[PDB]
Amino acid sequence: HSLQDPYLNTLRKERVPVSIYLVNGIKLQGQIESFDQFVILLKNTVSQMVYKHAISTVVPSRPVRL
Amino acid sequence: HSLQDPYLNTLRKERVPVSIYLVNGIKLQGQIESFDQFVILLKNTVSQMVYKHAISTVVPSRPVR
Amino acid sequence: GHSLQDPYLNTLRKERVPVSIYLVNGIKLQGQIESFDQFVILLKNTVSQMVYKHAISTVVPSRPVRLPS
Amino acid sequence: HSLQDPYLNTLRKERVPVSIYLVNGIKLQGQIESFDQFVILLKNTVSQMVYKHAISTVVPSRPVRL
Amino acid sequence: GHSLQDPYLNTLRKERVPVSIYLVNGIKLQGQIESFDQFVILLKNTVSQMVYKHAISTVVPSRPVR
Amino acid sequence: HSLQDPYLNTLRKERVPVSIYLVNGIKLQGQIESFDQFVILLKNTVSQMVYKHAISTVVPSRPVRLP
Ligand SMILES: Nc1ccn([C@@H]2O[C@H](COP(=O)(O)OP(=O)(O)OP(=O)(O)O)[C@@H](O)[C@H]2O)c(=O)n1
Ligand SMILES: Nc1ccn([C@@H]2O[C@H](COP(=O)(O)OP(=O)(O)OP(=O)(O)O)[C@@H](O)[C@H]2O)c(=O)n1
Ligand SMILES: Nc1ccn([C@@H]2O[C@H](COP(=O)(O)OP(=O)(O)OP(=O)(O)O)[C@@H](O)[C@H]2O)c(=O)n1
Ligand SMILES: Nc1ccn([C@@H]2O[C@H](COP(=O)(O)OP(=O)(O)OP(=O)(O)O)[C@@H](O)[C@H]2O)c(=O)n1
Ligand SMILES: Nc1ccn([C@@H]2O[C@H](COP(=O)(O)OP(=O)(O)OP(=O)(O)O)[C@@H](O)[C@H]2O)c(=O)n1
Ligand SMILES: Nc1ccn([C@@H]2O[C@H](COP(=O)(O)OP(=O)(O)OP(=O)(O)O)[C@@H](O)[C@H]2O)c(=O)n1
Ligand SMILES: Nc1ccn([C@@H]2O[C@H](COP(=O)(O)OP(=O)(O)O)[C@@H](O)[C@H]2O)c(=O)n1
Ligand SMILES: Nc1ccn([C@@H]2O[C@H](COP(=O)(O)O)[C@@H](O)[C@H]2O)c(=O)n1
Ligand SMILES: Nc1ccn([C@@H]2O[C@H](COP(=O)(O)O)[C@@H](O)[C@H]2O)c(=O)n1
Ligand SMILES: Nc1ccn([C@@H]2O[C@H](COP(=O)(O)O)[C@@H](O)[C@H]2O)c(=O)n1
Ligand SMILES: Nc1ccn([C@@H]2O[C@H](COP(=O)(O)O)[C@@H](O)[C@H]2O)c(=O)n1
Ligand SMILES: [Cl-]
Ligand SMILES: [Cl-]
Ligand SMILES: [Mg+2]
Ligand SMILES: [Mg+2]
Ligand SMILES: [Mg+2]
Ligand SMILES: [Mg+2]
Ligand SMILES: [Mg+2]
Ligand SMILES: [Mg+2]
Ligand SMILES: [Mg+2]
Ligand SMILES: [Mg+2]
Ligand code: NA
Ligand code: NA
Ligand code: NA
Repeated sequence: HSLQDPYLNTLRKERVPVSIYLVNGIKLQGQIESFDQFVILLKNTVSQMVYKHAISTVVPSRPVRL
Repeated sequence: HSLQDPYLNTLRKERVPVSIYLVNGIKLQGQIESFDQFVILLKNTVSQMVYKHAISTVVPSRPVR
Repeated sequence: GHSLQDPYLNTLRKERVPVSIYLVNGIKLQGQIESFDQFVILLKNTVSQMVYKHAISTVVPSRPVRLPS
Repeated sequence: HSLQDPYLNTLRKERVPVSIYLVNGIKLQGQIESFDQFVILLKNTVSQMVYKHAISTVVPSRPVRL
Repeated sequence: GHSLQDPYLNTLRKERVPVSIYLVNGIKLQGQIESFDQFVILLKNTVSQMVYKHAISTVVPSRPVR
Repeated sequence: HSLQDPYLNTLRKERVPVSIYLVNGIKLQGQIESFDQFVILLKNTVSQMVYKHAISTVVPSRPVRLP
């Protein structure tokens, strides 16, 4: 988790808009509200729970630093 | 489970209708009756048992805390 | 595991409740649960078969059944 | 594996013709030559090692008893 | 693991048997197995490629092996 | 981890251009900036975090030294 956790935490704390892409090709958009080992809480209209096992890639709207 | 459990449990307790989206694009709907480490029981006619490994997202029909 | 899944499958097993088992690729199987363990479900009817749980999305009983408490 | 292991072992010992369906819908056919925790070695003109993670169902050509 | 997979892959590696590796999405990769660990297989050719076992359905040797 | 980690570390230190194929057939291109047990940070027009569980293959643009 030495990369994933600080990365997700940075996006969370700075409230960076992100896109989360799913394995079926669906694009979800919002901000990382929180996360644990297995899931990410993505906010916009409501805060939906996204299982990491379904995610292919997380792409921030702007570059960020760790 | 610091987040998954309390979130699912809040949805369960408040009886909030949800959409559960499967990794193949299928959409399920109902209320969460119960859950464990590996499954979610989704009610609305007969209950159905949904394997977490097949779920992409759980989306509440209204915001919760 | 787990605390909900096993008694639910065992209830379908013991009561011979006919079920639909949907696979991750959209295939629907139908029969009765004859047996199961941690990783597989043995499904019987027209033909008997072993189903890996990793390929299953949902199990839907033909009628309501008692849920685990 | 209380059920999986004796079931695969019986198909093996009794040379039962089986059909193996993969998660992508491909059907493989033959007989179980051997297996371990993660893979099945399938035979019949073409020997191949199949990863259990890609298998949806194993369907024998006649019922087995355990 | 394990008791079948490892000697099977190791035999293919030592004997430099050309193999076909089918991915879960139906793509076929070809080459010779250069190396492997618990999670990946390195498939040697022009450039080698690192293949994640979780993406593999079957390994199919070009010739019967033992 | 004996093969995977030094292989990615080589790609990373040497900044080798790579293609990353996802299990759904999508091809990503760039360079490996960093990685851990579960994710790879892929640098292109902007960095993106890719879960290893969604990756099928990693193919360098030129031959590299193997572990
Ligand atoms: N996490 C998600 C969200 C949506 N979708 C796909 O996108 C479609 C539509 O999603 P959405 O934009 O949320 O509109 P819906 O009102 O859910 O459309 P419908 O319920 O009629 O399917 C769904 O059927 C589903 O196939 C998906 O696969 N995964
Ligand atoms: N401590 C952990 C555990 C897992 N994960 C992420 O969550 C995914 C695993 O989620 P899970 O739902 O538990 O896995 P499965 O869907 O069962 O995948 P598999 O069958 O390959 O085990 C991993 O790929 C990893 O990306 C993580 O970030 N940190
Ligand atoms: N958990 C589920 C539910 C259904 N489906 C897919 O959605 C299709 C139709 O949904 P549904 O009406 O719930 O099932 P069926 O009774 O088979 O549909 P129909 O009677 O319209 O053929 C099914 O064929 C199945 O491929 C799925 O993949 N996973
Ligand atoms: N566990 C299963 C069972 C079936 N199917 C798909 O369902 C299709 C047709 O089902 P069925 O007729 O039962 O199997 P077939 O192989 O088509 O039998 P046959 O061609 O001899 O009629 C198969 O091609 C297979 O891809 C699947 O993907 N997973
Ligand atoms: N384990 C397997 C076996 C086959 N297939 C798919 O089935 C297709 C056709 O099967 P096959 O006749 O074996 O095609 P080839 O791979 O081209 O076989 P060959 O060139 O040796 O004739 C393959 O291309 C592949 O997409 C697959 O997805 N996974
Ligand atoms: N490990 C791989 C390699 C290929 N593909 C699929 O196969 C398609 C094309 O095959 P190929 O021609 O070999 O890939 P290209 O992207 O066109 O690269 P190149 O032609 O230079 O090999 C890709 O779009 C990709 O969807 C895949 O999913 N997994
Ligand atoms: N004790 C267990 C272990 C796994 N399982 C189920 O089996 C799935 C994992 O099976 P598997 O080991 O075949 O997974 P893959 O990594 O092969 O996809 C989990 O997602 C659970 O649904 C279970 O129900 N109880
Ligand atoms: N601690 C856990 C264990 C499993 N799970 C769910 O159950 C599934 C178990 O699959 P594995 O056996 O491969 O771990 C995961 O894919 C995940 O959806 C979870 O969400 N939290
Ligand atoms: N202890 C175990 C773990 C996995 N398995 C099998 O191996 C596959 C699981 O692969 P995962 O390694 O990715 O855990 C499944 O087909 C499962 O039935 C097993 O048969 N015994
Ligand atoms: N010890 C291990 C662990 C995993 N594996 C293979 O790797 C798969 C899981 O890899 P992932 O961690 O990438 O999901 C298993 O299903 C199995 O095919 C193995 O062959 N030996
Ligand atoms: N030791 C480890 C642990 C995880 N992994 C990667 O992280 C992913 C974790 O998902 P799973 O737990 O579902 O296997 C694996 O699919 C694999 O690609 C790895 O490559 N080596
Ligand atoms: Cl019910
Ligand atoms: Cl191909
Ligand atoms: Mg599950
Ligand atoms: Mg699993
Ligand atoms: Mg897991
Ligand atoms: Mg696994
Ligand atoms: Mg796996
Ligand atoms: Mg694994
Ligand atoms: Mg690593
Ligand atoms: Mg995986
Ligand atoms: Na598992
Ligand atoms: Na009942
Ligand atoms: Na798929």
